[PDB]
Amino acid sequence: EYYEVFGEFRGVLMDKRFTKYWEDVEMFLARPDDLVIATYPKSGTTWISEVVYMIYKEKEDAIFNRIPYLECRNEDLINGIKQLKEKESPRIVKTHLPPKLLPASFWEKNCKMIYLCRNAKDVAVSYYYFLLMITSYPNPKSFSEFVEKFMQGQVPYGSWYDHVKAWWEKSKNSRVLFMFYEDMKEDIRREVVKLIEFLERKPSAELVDRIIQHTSFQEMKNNPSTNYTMMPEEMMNQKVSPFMRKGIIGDWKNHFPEALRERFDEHYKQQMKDCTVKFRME
Amino acid sequence: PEYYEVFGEFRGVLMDKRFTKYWEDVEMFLARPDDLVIATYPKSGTTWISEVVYMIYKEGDAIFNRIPYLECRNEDLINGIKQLKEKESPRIVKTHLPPKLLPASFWEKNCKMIYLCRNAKDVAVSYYYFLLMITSYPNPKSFSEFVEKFMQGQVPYGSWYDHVKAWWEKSKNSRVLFMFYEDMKEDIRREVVKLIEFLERKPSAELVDRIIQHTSFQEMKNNPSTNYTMMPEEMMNQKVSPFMRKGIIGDWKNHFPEALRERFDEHYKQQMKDCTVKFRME
Ligand SMILES: Nc1ncnc2c1ncn2[C@@H]1O[C@H](COP(=O)(O)O)[C@@H](OP(=O)(O)O)[C@H]1O
Ligand SMILES: Nc1ncnc2c1ncn2[C@@H]1O[C@H](COP(=O)(O)O)[C@@H](OP(=O)(O)O)[C@H]1O
Ligand code: VO4
Ligand code: VO4
Repeated sequence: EYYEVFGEFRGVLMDKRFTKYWEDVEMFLARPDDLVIATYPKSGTTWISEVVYMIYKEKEDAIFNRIPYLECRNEDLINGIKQLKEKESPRIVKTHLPPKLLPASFWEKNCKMIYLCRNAKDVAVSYYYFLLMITSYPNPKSFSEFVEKFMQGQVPYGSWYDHVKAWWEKSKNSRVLFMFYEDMKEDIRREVVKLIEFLERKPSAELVDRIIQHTSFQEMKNNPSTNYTMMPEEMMNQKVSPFMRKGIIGDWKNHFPEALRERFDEHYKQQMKDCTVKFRME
Repeated sequence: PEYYEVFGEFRGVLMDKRFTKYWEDVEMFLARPDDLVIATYPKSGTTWISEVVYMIYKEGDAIFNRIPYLECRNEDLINGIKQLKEKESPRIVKTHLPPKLLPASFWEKNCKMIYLCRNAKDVAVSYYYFLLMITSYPNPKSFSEFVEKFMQGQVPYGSWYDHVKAWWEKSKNSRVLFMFYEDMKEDIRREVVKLIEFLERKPSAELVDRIIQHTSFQEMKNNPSTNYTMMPEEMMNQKVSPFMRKGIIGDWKNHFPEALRERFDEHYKQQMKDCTVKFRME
C-alpha cells in the first residue's frame, strides 16, 4: 500500500524505513572535511557523484559503497550511517534530504556541499520509472496519477519545489555549490572545471578530459559500479526499467499529455514564482 | 528464472550461482588461528547453535552481522567475506559448505569447528519451506518433487548424505565437535555444558541457565536479532513461511506421504549404510 510504505515525517513524505531510526540521522556526527552531495531523487546524483569521486582520486566497489547514501536504511541489512561511521576521511556523503532534515552537524561544521537539480518535468519522468523499478514501492496507476502526486509533494522526499527553493537559499553560502543537470549536459567541460575548483584542486586537461570520458552516459551505463547492477534485483528490478534509462533532456515530451503539461507548468509557475534559480532554457 | 538458471553445479555441489561467481574470495579466504567455524547443512538449526555459541563467548545486532555467513554473497549489497575481513577476533564463522569446499586456510590453521546435523527427513521439510520463503528461489512444484531433488543432492549445497558423512569423518579431530539438533531438543543442558567446555569456558549453573532460557524456540522466535525479521522481506518473505517455523522433531510425519517416506528411508539406508554417526532415536 502506498501510505503503508510512505508516511509524512516532519512535513515530508518519507520511506518509513528511513525514519524508523531517525535519531541516527539526526544525531549524525559530521567531520569538518565531509562533502555533502544533495539532490532531489532522479536529478543526476550518480553522475555528479562519479565526477566528484574522480576529482578526489585525481572490479571497483559499487558507487553506493564508495559514496554512502546517508539516510538509506533497511533494518540491519542496509545502513548508510553505519557505512559512513566506518568510512575514512575525506567522506563523500549522498543524500536526498531537504535542508531542514539534513543532520545539523553538517551545517554546524560548515561542510562544503554540492546541490544538483534538474528540470521538474524531466525529474518527474525519471522519478516515475524509479518507482516502477523499486520492487517495494507501489507502482503508480499511470504517469498522470503519479504526476498529480508529484505536484502535491506526495512522493518520497516530498515537494520538489520546496526542495529546490530551500537548497537554492542555502546556496547563498559560498561553501554550497548549486548546479544543474542540464548544464552538465550542455556544457560538461565547464561544469567539471567548476567542480574541480570548488573542491580546491588544480584543473588540467588530463583531469578534466579523463572525467568527461569516464562520466558520459554510455560510459556510466556499462560501468557495473555505477549502473546499479551490483544491487540485487529483488530490490531494484532493472528489468522493469534500467537505472541508466535515457540520460537526456526533454523526455517529458514523451510522457506528459498536452493537458497535463499545461496544468503542471501552470502549477510550477505558482510554486517557483518568487524563485531566482536559473534553469537552462530548453 | 528457471531452477538451473539460479543454481549451478560447482565442483560436484549444486550451488547458488551468486555464491560461486566470486569463488576465488572464498577459496583464498584467510583464516585466523582463533576463528571458530560453525558448519551445518541448511535448515539443521544453525541459528540455534549460533546463538548458544555467541552467548558463551559473551559469558551469557542481527545474528547475520554478529556471525557472518562466510560464502553468502549478492554482488556488492551482501558480502560475508567482506564482513569477516572487518570482524575483530575472535571471529565466529557460519557456513553450509561441505568440507571439500571450505576455505583450506581453516584446516591449515587447524581452527576449532562445530558441525551440527539434524535427521534428514526433518531437514527436507524445513529446507522445503526455506525454498518457499526465499523470493529468488523457484518454489518446488510440490513437497514430493522437492524430496526427489533432495535425495539426488540436487538442492543448494548438494547431497545431505555426502555433507554429513564427510563432516562426520572430519569430526575425528578433537577440534571438530559433531552435534545433533535432536540432542539439543531432548537434552539442552548437557549439550550446552558440552559446548561451553569445548570452547574452554567454565560451565556455571547460572551461565547454563541463562543460555537455556535465552535460546529456547519461543524466545528466539520473538527475538528480532535471531528470527530474521531484520532481513528485508524482498529477500526473505516470512509471510510465505516464518523462519522460526515449528522448531520440533518429527514434522516430517505431516509432509511425507507413506510411499515417499518408505522410498526416502530406503534410499537413506543405502546412502548411509556404513556411516557410524549416531542419530538420536525418535
Ligand atoms: N552520466 C550521465 N549522463 C546523463 N544522465 C545520467 C548520467 N548518470 C546518470 N544519469 C541519469 O540520472 C537519472 C538517475 O538519477 P539519480 O542518479 O539522481 O538517481 C537517470 O535519468 P533518466 O531516467 O531520465 O534517464 C539517469 O539516466
Ligand atoms: N531455539 C530453537 N529451538 C528449536 N528449533 C530452532 C531454534 N532456532 C531455530 N530452530 C529451527 O531450526 C530451523 C532453521 O534452520 P537454520 O537455522 O539452520 O537455517 C527451523 O526448523 P523448522 O523449519 O523445522 O521449524 C527452526 O525453527
Ligand atoms: O535519486 V537516485 O541516486 O537514489 O536513484
Ligand atoms: O540454514 V539457515 O541458518 O542459512 O537459513
